[PDB]
Amino acid sequence: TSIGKIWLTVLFIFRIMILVVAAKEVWGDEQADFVCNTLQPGCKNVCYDHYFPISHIRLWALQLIFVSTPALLVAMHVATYTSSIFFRVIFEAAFMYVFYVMYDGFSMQRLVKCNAWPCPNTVDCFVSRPTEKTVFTVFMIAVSGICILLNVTELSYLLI
Amino acid sequence: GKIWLTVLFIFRIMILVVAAKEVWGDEQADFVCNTLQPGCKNVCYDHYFPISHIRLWALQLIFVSTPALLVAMHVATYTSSIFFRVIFEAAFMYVFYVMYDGFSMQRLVKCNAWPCPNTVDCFVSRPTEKTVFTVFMIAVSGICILLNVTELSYL
Amino acid sequence: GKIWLTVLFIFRIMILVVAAKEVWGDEQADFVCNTLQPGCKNVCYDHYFPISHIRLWALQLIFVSTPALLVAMHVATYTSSIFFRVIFEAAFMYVFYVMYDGFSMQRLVKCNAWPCPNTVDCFVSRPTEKTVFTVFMIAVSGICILLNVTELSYL
Amino acid sequence: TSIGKIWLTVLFIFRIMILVVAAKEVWGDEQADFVCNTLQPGCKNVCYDHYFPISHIRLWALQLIFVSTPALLVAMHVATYTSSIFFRVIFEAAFMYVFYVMYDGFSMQRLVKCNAWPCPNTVDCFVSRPTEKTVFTVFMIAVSGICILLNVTELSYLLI
Amino acid sequence: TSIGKIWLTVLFIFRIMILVVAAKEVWGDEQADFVCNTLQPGCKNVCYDHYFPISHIRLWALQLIFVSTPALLVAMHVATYTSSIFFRVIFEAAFMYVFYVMYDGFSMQRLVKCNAWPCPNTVDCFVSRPTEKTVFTVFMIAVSGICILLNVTELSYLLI
Amino acid sequence: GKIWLTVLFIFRIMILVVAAKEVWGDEQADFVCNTLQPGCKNVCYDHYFPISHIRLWALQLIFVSTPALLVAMHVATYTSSIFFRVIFEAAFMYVFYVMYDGFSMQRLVKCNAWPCPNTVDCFVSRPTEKTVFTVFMIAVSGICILLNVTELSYL
Amino acid sequence: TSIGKIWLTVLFIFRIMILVVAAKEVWGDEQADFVCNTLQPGCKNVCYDHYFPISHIRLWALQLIFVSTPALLVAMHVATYTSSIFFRVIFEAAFMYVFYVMYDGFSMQRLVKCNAWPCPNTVDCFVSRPTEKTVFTVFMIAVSGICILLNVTELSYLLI
Amino acid sequence: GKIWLTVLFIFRIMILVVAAKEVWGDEQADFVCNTLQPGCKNVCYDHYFPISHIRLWALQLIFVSTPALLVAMHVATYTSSIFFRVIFEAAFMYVFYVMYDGFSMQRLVKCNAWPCPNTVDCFVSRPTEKTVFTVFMIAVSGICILLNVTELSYL
Amino acid sequence: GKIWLTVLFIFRIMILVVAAKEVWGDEQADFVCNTLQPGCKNVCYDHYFPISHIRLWALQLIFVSTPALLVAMHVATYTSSIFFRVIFEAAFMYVFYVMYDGFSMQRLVKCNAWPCPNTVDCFVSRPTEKTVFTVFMIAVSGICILLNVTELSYL
Amino acid sequence: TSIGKIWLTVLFIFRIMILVVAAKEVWGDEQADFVCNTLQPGCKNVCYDHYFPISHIRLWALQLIFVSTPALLVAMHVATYTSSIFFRVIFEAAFMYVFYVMYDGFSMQRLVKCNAWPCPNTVDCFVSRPTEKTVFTVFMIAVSGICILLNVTELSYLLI
Amino acid sequence: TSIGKIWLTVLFIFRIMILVVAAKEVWGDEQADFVCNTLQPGCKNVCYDHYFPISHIRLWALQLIFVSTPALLVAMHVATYTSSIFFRVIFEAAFMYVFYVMYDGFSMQRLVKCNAWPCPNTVDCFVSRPTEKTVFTVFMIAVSGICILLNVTELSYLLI
Amino acid sequence: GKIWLTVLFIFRIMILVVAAKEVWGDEQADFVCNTLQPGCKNVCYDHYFPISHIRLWALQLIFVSTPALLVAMHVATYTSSIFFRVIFEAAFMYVFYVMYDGFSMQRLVKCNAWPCPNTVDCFVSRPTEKTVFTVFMIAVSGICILLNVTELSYL
Repeated sequence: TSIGKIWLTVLFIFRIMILVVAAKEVWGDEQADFVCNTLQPGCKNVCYDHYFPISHIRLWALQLIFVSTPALLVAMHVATYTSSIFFRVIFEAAFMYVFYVMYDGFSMQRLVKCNAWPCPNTVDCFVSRPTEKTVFTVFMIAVSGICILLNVTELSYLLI
Repeated sequence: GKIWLTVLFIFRIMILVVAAKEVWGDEQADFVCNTLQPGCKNVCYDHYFPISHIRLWALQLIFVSTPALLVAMHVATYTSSIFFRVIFEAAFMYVFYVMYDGFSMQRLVKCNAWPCPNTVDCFVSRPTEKTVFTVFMIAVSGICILLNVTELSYL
Repeated sequence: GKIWLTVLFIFRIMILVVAAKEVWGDEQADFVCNTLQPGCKNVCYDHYFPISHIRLWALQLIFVSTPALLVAMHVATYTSSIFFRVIFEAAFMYVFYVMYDGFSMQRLVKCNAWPCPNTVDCFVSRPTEKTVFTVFMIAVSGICILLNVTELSYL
Repeated sequence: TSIGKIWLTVLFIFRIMILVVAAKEVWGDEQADFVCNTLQPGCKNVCYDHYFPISHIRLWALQLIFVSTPALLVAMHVATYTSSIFFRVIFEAAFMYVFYVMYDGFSMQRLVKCNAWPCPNTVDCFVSRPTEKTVFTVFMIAVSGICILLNVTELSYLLI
Repeated sequence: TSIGKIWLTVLFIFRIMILVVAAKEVWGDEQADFVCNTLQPGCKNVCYDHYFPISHIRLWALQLIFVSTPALLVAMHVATYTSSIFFRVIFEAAFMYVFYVMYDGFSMQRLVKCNAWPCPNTVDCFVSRPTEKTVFTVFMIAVSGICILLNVTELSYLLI
Repeated sequence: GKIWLTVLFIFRIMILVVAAKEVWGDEQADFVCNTLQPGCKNVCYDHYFPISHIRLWALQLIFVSTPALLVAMHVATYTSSIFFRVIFEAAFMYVFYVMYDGFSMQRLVKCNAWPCPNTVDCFVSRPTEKTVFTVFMIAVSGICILLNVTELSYL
Repeated sequence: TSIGKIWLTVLFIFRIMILVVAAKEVWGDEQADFVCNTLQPGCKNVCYDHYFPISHIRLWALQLIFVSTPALLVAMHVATYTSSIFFRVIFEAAFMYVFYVMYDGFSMQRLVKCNAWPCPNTVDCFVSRPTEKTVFTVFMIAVSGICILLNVTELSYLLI
Repeated sequence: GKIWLTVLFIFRIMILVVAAKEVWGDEQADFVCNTLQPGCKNVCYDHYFPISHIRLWALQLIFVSTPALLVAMHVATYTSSIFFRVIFEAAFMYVFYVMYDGFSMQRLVKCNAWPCPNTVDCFVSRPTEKTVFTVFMIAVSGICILLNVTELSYL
Repeated sequence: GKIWLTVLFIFRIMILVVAAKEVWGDEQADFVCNTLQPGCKNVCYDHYFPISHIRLWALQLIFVSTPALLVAMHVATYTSSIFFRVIFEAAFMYVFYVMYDGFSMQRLVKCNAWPCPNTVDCFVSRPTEKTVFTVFMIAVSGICILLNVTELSYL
Repeated sequence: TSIGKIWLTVLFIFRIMILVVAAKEVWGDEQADFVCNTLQPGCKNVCYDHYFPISHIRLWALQLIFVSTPALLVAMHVATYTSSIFFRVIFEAAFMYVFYVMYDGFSMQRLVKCNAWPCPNTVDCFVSRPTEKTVFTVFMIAVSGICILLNVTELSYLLI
Repeated sequence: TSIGKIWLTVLFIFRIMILVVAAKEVWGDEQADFVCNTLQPGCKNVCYDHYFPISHIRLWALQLIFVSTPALLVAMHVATYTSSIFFRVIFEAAFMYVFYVMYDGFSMQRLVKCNAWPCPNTVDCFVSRPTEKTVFTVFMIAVSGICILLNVTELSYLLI
Repeated sequence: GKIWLTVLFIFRIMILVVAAKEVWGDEQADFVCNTLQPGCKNVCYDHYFPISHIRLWALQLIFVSTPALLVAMHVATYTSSIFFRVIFEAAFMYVFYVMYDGFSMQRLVKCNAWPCPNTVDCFVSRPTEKTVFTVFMIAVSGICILLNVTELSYL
């Protein structure tokens, strides 16, 4: 109802700044910060790929990428608007579906045990600092849920 | 009033920058756990430093720069935006004092986390600075509260 | 038509940035050769990763942003600039598929290079992502081809 | 006498650029460049905190921060001027007092011997490259002394 | 013939972007990525200085530096033009002469054997990733050859 | 005259940038002292490299870009600003030649500092480049002197 | 039948010399020669104690000790003879019972996987050279079986 | 009686030899203290293993083979030599049980000695054997006591 | 005949002693497997050196000094003791040649055992000697066979 | 009084066996078992030479050597007897004097702090297992004191 | 001339004791004491086998072995004498021939440079303490030369 | 006279045994060269310790127990055997003093051998003892000379 387009940009910018702080001074290169109790070359890297196929940061990076493309299409069409919202919804929903099916959040595995091939046996791989992630997520998740609801609202109003 | 808020805002930003980049840095790497047991250190971190000071304060400025944007958007709630700007800035203090029990920085913590074979001496690096920079980043918050309380109450 | 080209162009740029900076990174350092023989790893790199994906795609965008500049210069050849913009973007795909035999990222390669005393297990790091980001950076190319084929043929 | 406000900005910018070169390609992360002849976890970090409580760079960072706040207050008052100078003096004096009482400059301890608790005994901790600091300081000190005198001058003239 | 001044700037920008990607995500700090089969302090550094006196990146950096100075002189003379080209040619030719006499390209030694003084004997020093250099070069060379020919062309036309 | 000064000024800036960032770098870390005695290397640095070339030249450009700012300030002394601009640029040469005894870069120095148990071989890294870049950064200074001498004398 | 007392001493001496070669130039300090794929202090020692409570060598040492005591008692009684045999049998039988119930021979675990407390997880501990043990055993076992049968024979004859 | 004493004497000697040479060995080296603090291990030894079992038993056989030599010397006190031979052999048991609190061998001890930064896990090696060999070397002592008590009392 | 048997017997003993103590030694420790994978080396031992030469020959002299003791016992079968003394000494040769495929000592073996990540170069130490000492310890056996064949056949 | 010559040989043999067990399975190569909290080549060796100039074992070795020479002289004179005792006393007294002035026993420094030249500073050197030495000593000392008194007794009786 | 059989046994025993001291407290396990400036598994072992095929100690061990067999044969023949000398000569001559052709003595390579296959290149392998070998040899050589001459003398006298 | 020779002979033997086995030991391993250059230490040994004291004295007793055997052989030259027994025992002193410049043991030597990059501090271990044991093993020699001089001269 016209207020929506405000809170969308507010939460958009907010989620962006959070995504920056996350990627920069938290996640970080996590891996390196991924301590595998072992001595078997590739055990750590493979356990990481196994339990962190697509890191949270780059999922969210892609989330904002794809879910800022239709809103850019409209800007070109001017100088389909409802369609760009529909997209802006299902994408932001998709990146959430893949998230929950992958990491089974919102928690953040404190400790993982990997039995990958290089690894001689089941070894204790430690995640690094994961309260300060389980969280950021939360925010990056909640913000997405709201950003859904507002877009669904506008979409529904425009079908009236 | 409105002047000193923006002054201390920019001031706290600059302080926060210097803190994050030079003082704190990647505190972890700069964290020395007397042991040899993979993950004792990292866990003893997430225990004694769940959310680092820098990433609390980043969030502080974020959430406490959000209401001030809503007013600039309505101009195609001000008093409400202040109310928010207060309770957030208060909350980010509450979580701070309940968590770290400041304003002092623990020079040394002893961790008996599960990975750790036993109680081990984990050293923090450069706690004196870190304290100073909290002291500033806290005092500034207290003041920013007060000025918003007088502005809000006056109106 | 012209719109979706620029959209997917900027899109592929952003994808390429995230890839180069966060995903790939300095892949090498993040490359773990089960051995202890100086240069076994590096050689086994230049064998199985002659030109990294990032520095192919950097060149892709370069060469496939060159014809589009000639037209802006003539304005003190357009159809020819498209023709180029196609065959380059096709070439950078040909070299890709002939080289790495994608679209999948080899999880593990076994190198018997000269420095290596024998066949040794060299592990690649994080191939799943890397695959995903290729899949996007390839699909985008296929589309960018098609749209230029319809635009070129139409004219 | 109107020439003062020029040389203030000149020396201000000069000290800034010097502060950059200092922090970036000299001091650096000093610590790391702080070689403690030992093998006792935390001996180096504690000796460092003991003998470098607030590093020179961040003292000076704070110096320019606080001593560019009143000069910003006036810019807001326009769109008290003498008061902003008084502040601009006593602060720049304060950051000098704390400096001399802390590091007893202008020299720069080439070598320090630390008997902190973690350290088993008195150990030789080495500072890293300290001619190329003892100096920069000098400059960052002298510039401050001048920047005092010019502000005291203006302040005194304005009391006439 | 007026088209020249276009393709010069095109190839100039192109070579620049290539020089960036080269220096940043390829060459890199090569050295570090220079594996000397040894254990003798300074053997690697000296073999490097011996076989890579002036790295390719900084040769090319200097190439663009010197070969963008006359074209800047003219911009000052306006607010000698043929002379600035003559320079722009012989310099770009010089940086090629030094290149071929130094590295005997366009190839890129995959492996070098160094018998420098620190080194106890002839040791196998490995260059790091050199298909992905032998190349970039190629480009940075070919572009230079073309950028010569176009400038020689303009120069010759202006002598008519 | 005034033209070639600014040309060579910007030129020397670019040279200085490349030197500081790529050639010199953190020279220290790139400094290999044949020993095992904590602080032998660092001291042998501050002995044979008191003020690195990069941080002399940074200061050179600073002090020799200061007088040229005073004139832009007076415009709400020019000849005096030149005189300064000469004697500084001369001084930064004097300290250079008296200190390092250039223009050559010492390939290898032998340090018998106190931490060092004895005379030890400390290797410098990549002295040939470093020499070249001094040669340019020195020649440029000599020229910048001459042009200011002719401009100053002419007036 | 009088020939027995010969072959007893023959096989006794034979088993002794074999026990020497075993303990000296085979078993050895086995442990040290017990490679636990790990890095967790005490994992190897505990896995060893778990899977080699009483090493083979010292079982056999004790075997010959106890099973040369009655045959010494008789030598004192002279300067009960059947009783000393009965003992000499049941002991040599006992040291075999404990052997088979402990190591489930005659094989010799080439590789053992230990999940002891110090060990972070199930880790691959390697036994060292175990064809050249599985064997010696065999001999030290077979010899015992024969040394039983001969003593049982004499014992039975003397009950007639 | 006199027979079984010499039998069990020679027996306990052989047992003691095997213990000292193969089982115990240089126990220390075979002692694994979860730490990295020079002397934590050694001190935690002298605390939990003041006098090793082998060097108690060596002394046991020494002192309990001394009276039996005096009688062979008088023959150029026998009952007195037995009395001694009893009280010594009893004493070497008393010190054993009061010290180690056997007959079991402590599989694992946790030491908080001064050198140690904290309580650390020190592992003993091969305690099961060591127990067995004590069990024999103790039982033998108990018997050697009894037989001397019956011989002494009988007389 | 009987003389030269005892001569060559004592001779082969001395040779065997020097071999076991100085030449072979603890061959293992003196065994250098180009790898870093716990147990690759040990397994590659038990594969390529199931029963070391020293502990075959120890057994050779044992079993081939057993029949010669039975005759000294019967004297409170001689021809039978020779027959045994032959077939044993023949057997210990058969197992040798079928196992190691001598008389040469493999300078270098390449092991792809399970622990090993791949085929790795395991070096043997000092194979030339070891060969020589086999050559003697084998030739001696061949002769000791022949003399017993002539003595046995003659009778 | 004739009983003396018995208890001398008894205590002589006793002290010998104790000296064996000491040197073999206790002292050992002590050094190696001498843990100097440092990383400075020669600090440990020099601190050892400083605080253990002549190890206890070799003092006692020499003690028995010299104090079994006169008792051997008499055996040659037969195939001066009082003189050989006088020697046998003053020597055994000498080796005790040097002992007490050197190690200030009977205790055994658990921990020593060495500031020798190689050592950068006062460092904590740890002695290895010293209850099980402080002791043996005791015995090797007491036995000497008795062996004195018995020889002094005989000597005095023979002066009557 | 009857004096020969004395000096033979004298020099025999002398050479034996020298051979003991050599093998025990000099040569030693030399290898270990064989420092190859490298880091390439097997380079040291192969260079050793290359330049020390049969170590000096075991050549000499074999020398005394073979050259004490005929002198034992005669002892059996009694309870051919000239033949046993002839052997005793040619053998002791043989072990000298193999020695000089192998090690080209009497010197003792202080330093050897090995280019074996495992070794990446020509590497500096250091022999350990070789004055104190070049020597012992000398003695073990000279003694052999004399022990030849005396046996040749006796042999010649017995051919008269 | 003849008595005290054999006394001091056996005495010097026992001293030599204790020296070789416990004091000196494998001196090398117990030799600490402040460096990291393969073979600097070993060479600096053979320079400052060509023939170790133990292996000089072993030879001393050998050569100075050889003449005393010739006399026992002639008994199926005595004065000549003494003369030899003197000049040898004198020679083994001459080589000692000319070589090591005793009687003191060099606590510390500084080696600039070829392998060594420079002059490096090589520490000797336990020189005080070693001195003492030389002092005895030398004094004994001086006496053994004197007694043979009086015996030889008297005759």
